[PDB]
Amino acid sequence: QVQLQESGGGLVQPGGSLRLSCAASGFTFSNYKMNWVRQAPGKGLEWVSDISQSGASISYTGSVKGRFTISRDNAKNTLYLQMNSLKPEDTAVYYCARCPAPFTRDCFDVTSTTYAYRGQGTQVTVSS
Amino acid sequence: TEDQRNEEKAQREANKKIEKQLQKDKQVYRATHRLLLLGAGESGKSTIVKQKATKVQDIKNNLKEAIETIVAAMSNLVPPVELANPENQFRVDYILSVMNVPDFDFPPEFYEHAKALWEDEGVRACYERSNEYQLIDCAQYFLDKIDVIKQDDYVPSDQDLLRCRVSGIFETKFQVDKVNFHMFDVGGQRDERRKWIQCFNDVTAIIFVVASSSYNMTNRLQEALNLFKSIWNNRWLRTISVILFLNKQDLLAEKVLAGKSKIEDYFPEFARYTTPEDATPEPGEDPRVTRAKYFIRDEFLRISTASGDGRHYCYPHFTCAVDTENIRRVFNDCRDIIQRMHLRQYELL
Amino acid sequence: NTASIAQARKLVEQLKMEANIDRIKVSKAAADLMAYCEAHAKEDPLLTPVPASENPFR
Amino acid sequence: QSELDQLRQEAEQLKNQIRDARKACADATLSQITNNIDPVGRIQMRTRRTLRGHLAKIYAMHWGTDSRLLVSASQDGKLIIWDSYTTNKVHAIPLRSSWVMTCAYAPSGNYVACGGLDNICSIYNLKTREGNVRVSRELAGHTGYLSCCRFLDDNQIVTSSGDTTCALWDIETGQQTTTFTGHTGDVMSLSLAPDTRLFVSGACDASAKLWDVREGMCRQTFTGHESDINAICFFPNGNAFATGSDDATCRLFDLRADQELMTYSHDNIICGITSVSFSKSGRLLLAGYDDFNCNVWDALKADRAGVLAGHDNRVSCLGVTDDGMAVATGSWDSFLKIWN
Amino acid sequence: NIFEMLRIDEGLRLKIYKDTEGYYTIGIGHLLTKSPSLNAAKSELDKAIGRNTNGVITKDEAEKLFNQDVDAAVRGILRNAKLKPVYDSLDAVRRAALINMVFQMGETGVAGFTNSLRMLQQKRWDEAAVNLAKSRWYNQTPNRAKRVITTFRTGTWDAEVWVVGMGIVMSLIVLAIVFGNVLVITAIAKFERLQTVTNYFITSLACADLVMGLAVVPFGAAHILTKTWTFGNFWCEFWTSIDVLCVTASIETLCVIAVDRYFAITSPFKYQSLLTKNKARVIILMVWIVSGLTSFLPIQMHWYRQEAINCYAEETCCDFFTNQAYAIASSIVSFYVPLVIMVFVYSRVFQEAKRQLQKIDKSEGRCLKEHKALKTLGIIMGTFTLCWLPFFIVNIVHVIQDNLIRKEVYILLNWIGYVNSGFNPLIYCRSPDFRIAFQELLC
Ligand SMILES: Cc1ccccc1CC(C)(C)NC[C@H](O)c1ccc(O)c2c1OCC(=O)N2
Repeated sequence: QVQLQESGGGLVQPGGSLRLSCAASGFTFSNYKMNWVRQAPGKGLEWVSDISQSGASISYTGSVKGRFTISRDNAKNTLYLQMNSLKPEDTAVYYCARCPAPFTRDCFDVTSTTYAYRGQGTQVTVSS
Repeated sequence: TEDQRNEEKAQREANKKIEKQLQKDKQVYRATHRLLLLGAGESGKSTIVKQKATKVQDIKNNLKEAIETIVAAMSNLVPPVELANPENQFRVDYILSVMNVPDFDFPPEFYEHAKALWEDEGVRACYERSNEYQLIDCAQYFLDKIDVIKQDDYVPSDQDLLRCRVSGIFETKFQVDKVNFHMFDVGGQRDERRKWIQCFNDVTAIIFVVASSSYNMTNRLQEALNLFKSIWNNRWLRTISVILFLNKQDLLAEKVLAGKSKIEDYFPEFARYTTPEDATPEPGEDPRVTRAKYFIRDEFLRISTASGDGRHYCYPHFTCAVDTENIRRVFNDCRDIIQRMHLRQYELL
Repeated sequence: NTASIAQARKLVEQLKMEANIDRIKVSKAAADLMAYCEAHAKEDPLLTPVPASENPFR
Repeated sequence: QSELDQLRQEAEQLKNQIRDARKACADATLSQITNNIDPVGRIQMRTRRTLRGHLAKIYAMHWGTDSRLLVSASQDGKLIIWDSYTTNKVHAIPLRSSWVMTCAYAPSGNYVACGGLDNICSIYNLKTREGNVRVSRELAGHTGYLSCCRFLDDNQIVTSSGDTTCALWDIETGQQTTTFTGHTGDVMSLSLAPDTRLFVSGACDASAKLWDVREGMCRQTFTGHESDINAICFFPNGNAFATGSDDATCRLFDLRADQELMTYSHDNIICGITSVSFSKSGRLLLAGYDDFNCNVWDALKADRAGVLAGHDNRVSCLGVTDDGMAVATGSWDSFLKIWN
Repeated sequence: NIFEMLRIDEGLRLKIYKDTEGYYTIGIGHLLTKSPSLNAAKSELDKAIGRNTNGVITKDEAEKLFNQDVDAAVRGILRNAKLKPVYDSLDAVRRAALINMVFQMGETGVAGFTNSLRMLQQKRWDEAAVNLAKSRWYNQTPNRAKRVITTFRTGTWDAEVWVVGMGIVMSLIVLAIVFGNVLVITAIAKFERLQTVTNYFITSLACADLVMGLAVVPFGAAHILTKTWTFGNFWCEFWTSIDVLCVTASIETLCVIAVDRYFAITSPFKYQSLLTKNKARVIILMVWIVSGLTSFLPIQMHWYRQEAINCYAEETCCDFFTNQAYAIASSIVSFYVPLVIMVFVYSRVFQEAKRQLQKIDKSEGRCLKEHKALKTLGIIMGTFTLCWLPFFIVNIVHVIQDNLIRKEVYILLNWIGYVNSGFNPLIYCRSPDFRIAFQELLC
């Protein structure tokens, strides 16, 4: 099969830090571009950070810039997002979803629900 | 041998005719320019597709394309259709000549034979059988209006133009400066584009319309940027140029002047970004708005310039500040695209 | 999430229904497939090159 | 509160139970029991026919049950009905929508269906007395493009769509007799049963589902694939099926064993499989690839028996005549190639 | 003549010297006495020349002795019944070789040659040359013998480094044109991807240039090698005709392609729509028709007609002579017009390129690149210029001002133009499909 289980996450006081981990399986993690997608309370999903198969090309959303660092372990088939200086606006559900096609650049995920390869996600909340 | 010898000849002939019509199809098809129109949301991408010296000549084109087909298919049908009036003979022959000629002037002589033909009971009898052979959708409409199209001062009414339309509700083929265009609207598809986006690798241009004011909302501007990068990097789409329409100019201006929602929030690199040196702001446009506008434009540009291949190009624009006409922009941008197709093909670029 | 509970419920009903079925050992399945193939293998032109003399496309 | 949690817990457990139940039946491998069997050896086909009627890229085709005529659809908006033997054109049908992602041939050869980004399945009568082929009935219930479809008979017709669902229609009534749902992505292809009792489908959720035409519910879900399943084909006896995917591997699934028996792949193939099909006996498994080639595999031993050189663009479609006397492959180069 | 021949094969001596046998020789090959005595030869030298000479003779007196010894040699050949018929049957130039042999080994030494001697009266030069090739003679003196044998074979005095020097270049050219054009045409034949309408024009080019290095160029090369036309009169006409036809077709076709690209970049929207297959083939046939009507018809009808009537009527003297009236229109039609059209065309095209680059720069904040755009034009126009320009202009130079031009310049230029046929496939067929399809035929 194909499954991605987002672990970690939870309640964190604003300014704090939280490290998201994602267990991947049912496919070769090496060939797929990986990314993190969050869903804010009662709002459509939004892309957060992506990482190329090689671990070379890495993008972040304008906001998460410098506060978020995505790192992937290929040999262990796992994805990582290190969240720092979390802000109350960061509260949302973080799914780790991988691009549909192997050996590629582009991605056509981040569809509202209705996306095959995405985790169930974790809940990250920033207390006020 | 036997009857089989005749049957082989039959399938031979049918195939011949099919080959003919297909030969007629390749010309028009290759003459057409296919465009793929798409946008993320709230871009009113249905409006651009929703919205007069050439239009007349086009109408005439349709009329002739009708009459010629009608009088031509008369004798080709199983029971060849006889004219009730043999006196229209040379008038049919005439129509059997002019058909398929470039830049036809439609002289005052033509309308006489055509109208008189549409008067012939046998011809009409042929049209009532149109369901069996292939004829253009709008025929009887323009064929009844011939005398009206005759007038030198003829000025087609809106209602008369609506029939000149080609098609699926999303599909549009429109005529501009005597150059055929066939657009497709994907709004009738769900938001997972990876499968159907492959459908156009032959598309001359992908019209991509994204709201400039969406940088706030979710940050749908970053989503649009993502969709763009993906389109630009796709293996099947690597050769396709993206004509970019940045929409909601006015809304962007409003949001920017207000100040509550700052681009640098969702685009920190903006704070270090200054308006381009060649910037040509429009009258009554705060330098701040111009700066933001150009920052977005450049945000879509940096991706197009990232490849460095030069197989395709991205032509940005600003629109929806006021409706006006973007058809001409699209046109010119396509012309450029193809010019650079030939240019690059020759290593002249 | 209330719109989601319908999906979770229905999906649990699906896995629930297709979870209970009669499955046969893979060896039997594959053995049977192999049997079918080794049976109809004489009926399969693509398997044995057709002599151009007797070939309908040649 | 916390109901959804219990639900997902029961769902996870169920998944585990099915996983294990399958792992139990796994006592052997199709590769193991075919090890002794004499191979097919390397044997290659040739191109007996090249059919050029098409201005644009061909998106799909189908063989007539008569084994002679064949239907093909192209992005140029044309639908061409050919005659393999005489390489002639029996029919040319102009489509309304230039973009067509599929077509099918009725078992009686009387009707022909198409569909595409128009989200509509157009049925055309070939038997028309009054004249040429005109649209007989167009069925639109679909919120997405029409990926695939097949005739059960001249009355009711099954289709699959990017709408995420498959549907069985009734042409005469023009409405949907039944609707199949539960795919998590675009449904790219489907395959009927020899008896049309039930039919499978591949989709973009990387899983193929087996449905029932009468019940309208999914009996079994097979997942071996890493990426979207582009095409799916039934095994001649009806007890198994093959799937091509973007993972660049074809997979065989057995219904009674409820699991993937075997994988056909190569270290030199990174490109997805556009289409697949078996041979008369079912010993050979044919798959078209984005690479422009066409790989002929051994449905038993797992080794590629041969390949088809060919079209200079990606092969869109592939089929084998009902009498298994010939193979046909459409591509993005507008050319159809018939092989023997 | 034989004076030069023996002068090279022997050498000149104005003072008494010693030959290979140690006897006393002077002048050219002339042996005064075989006596060991030093003053014994001087005596015969004095009785021969008629002077008191101390063993030094004048430059011209050696030539006197030469005409003498040669006369005597011919006499020996005539009195000798074995060499008489053989000498009788042969032409002057070969007779020189015979006399050279009678010079080296003597009439008898040449009489021991009965085989080859028979092959001389049977007019088979090569086989004879093979028999002569194996002898104690050839073995003793391979160089001289070789030159002589060759003098027998071809029947000329040619026996420099220039013959092979030009032969090799002509071989490289004849090879390039053929391999190249054949490769292009057959490549378009066995590959379905190259069937593109635009490619048909370049196919015409390929055909035009193929006949170039097949009939025209090889025959021209052989023509420069033999220093005369062996092909006959009627066929000299045929050959000249095919020449002009190939030239016209080549240049014209290049112009046509130029028009194709001008149409492509200029009116892109009208490109695919207006230009069709029937239209394209019609352009090809037009090119070849006008090319033939300006070459074959005019030439075969004697429309381009003292030296002239002489070489014309002469079967084997194939030399190009053209009246001013034919050269003006012939050149203007075959070269100049296409040249102008091309100039204006590729000019406007370059304008377009510059424009597009400008717009790009306006949209790209990311003059070195312009060069990449200029170079392709530089070679595409350059190769067509350097090759046929110096020639076709020199035509009007020979027409306008007479006796201002060398006859070497004409031929040289003409060949330079010929090479363009070989350059075409390299400066044209670079297309992506063309390349793959090309190397797939090369294994
Ligand atoms: C026969 C011979 C004897 C000696 C040297 C060369 C040759 C061969 C020649 C010169 C006849 N080749 C044809 C020459 O390339 C040529 C081509 C196209 C033309 O339009 C012209 C043309 O000649 C002059 C002209 O005004 N018209």
